[PDB]
Amino acid sequence: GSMIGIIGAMEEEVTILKNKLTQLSEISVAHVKFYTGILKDREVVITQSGIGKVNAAISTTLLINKFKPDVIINTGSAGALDESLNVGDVLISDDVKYHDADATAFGYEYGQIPQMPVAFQSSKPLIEKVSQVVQQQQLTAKVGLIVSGDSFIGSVEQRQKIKKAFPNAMAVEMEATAIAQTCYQFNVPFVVVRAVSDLANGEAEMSFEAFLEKAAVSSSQTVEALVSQL
Amino acid sequence: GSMIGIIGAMEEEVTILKNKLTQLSEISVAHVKFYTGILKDREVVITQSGIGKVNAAISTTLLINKFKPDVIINTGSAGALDESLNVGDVLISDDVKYHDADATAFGYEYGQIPQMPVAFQSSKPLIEKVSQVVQQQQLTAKVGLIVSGDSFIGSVEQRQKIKKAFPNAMAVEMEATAIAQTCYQFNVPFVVVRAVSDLANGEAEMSFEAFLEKAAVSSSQTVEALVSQL
Repeated sequence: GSMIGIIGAMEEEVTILKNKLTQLSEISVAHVKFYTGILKDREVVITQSGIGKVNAAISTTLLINKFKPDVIINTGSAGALDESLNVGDVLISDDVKYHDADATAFGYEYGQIPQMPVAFQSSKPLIEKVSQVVQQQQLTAKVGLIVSGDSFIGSVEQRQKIKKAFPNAMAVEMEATAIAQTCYQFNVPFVVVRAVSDLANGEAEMSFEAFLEKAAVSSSQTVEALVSQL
Repeated sequence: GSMIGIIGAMEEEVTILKNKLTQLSEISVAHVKFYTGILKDREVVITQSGIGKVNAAISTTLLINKFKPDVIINTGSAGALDESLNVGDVLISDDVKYHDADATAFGYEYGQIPQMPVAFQSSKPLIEKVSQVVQQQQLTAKVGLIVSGDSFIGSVEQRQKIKKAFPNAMAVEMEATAIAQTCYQFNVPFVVVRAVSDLANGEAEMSFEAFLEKAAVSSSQTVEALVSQL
């Protein structure tokens, strides 16, 4: 309803949404940049976090405590694990989990942090709303499991290891599961809305330089239209 | 000087120091527990974080913003990588870095987060003071590089891989480098004072059940004596 939080890692991933604001205004704390304004008639706070799990958890903790948002949306790029996906397609989270956490010496599941749940669940009412939006705009999309870690997956060897341990995973990136862990600790609803920049294989670095802009346009176009429904 | 922050992961690692406080008092926020009181004549705030990088970064962010500490000390247990160390010995950090971060597809160093330094440095004046303390108490100790990750190292295969990539590393655990990254972002001085529970090999899980208590006694005895010098 009344206050919407929006979070992305890199300048290329937040610049499109920041230029659409009327009456923009800017605030600095430690390394984090916050932009307050009006978008499609609702009040929002846009946040630039930095890369990886620790930078995303510091930015999320400050967002919640300073601005008191009703929901949090994560935007940006990612790598495809499902063979039916192409560059540009939209990615909507159902559940999220770590591919690089191992406390099995103590009997926990592969991917699980000691004393926490196996996976974190995105908000049902937000999933339902955004699937209807992607139809109206005519943009190809898919709902599924996203996995996170502190590495860039850029080889066939790395990719094959992840698909054998988690056969239902659809895509891979560096912040979503850290932002979801933080929202669980404070009880705030959350969803991921990203798009494909690369296929996470021996071509991943050359694909990412060519297609980072294209994935930010797809992703930002869907988030703009969803805010106008909330 | 006037306000000292103390942070440990598990109940076994904070219980000894909490029982030595006079006029104890307790406060709750999300999953985090804080205990305010007097220790050896100085005011302190004791923090129980939970396990791994995201839980340690949420607890550190709240500590700094709510309590305004002058310095932060990390206490608890860890696994030995150096062949000259035994169960019970004290571990003092010089620098700290990740063993599980890989963005080399973009030309960064092994262990480095994109856009951040290669390693984080502990406070010189705190290192000098604590080395003098460990002599007076007659407890065997060593100063060196500590490395962190979201896995428990409990096999010869895991251990050999870490020692080849980082040949000067002395020990391994799950929170110290996340707490150091947070203190760098806000400019607060920091040091690690832990002790050995296991040798990070095929016996690591059985050693940890036997010797967790012994490492918390060693570690807590050194932190009590350092606070009385500050």
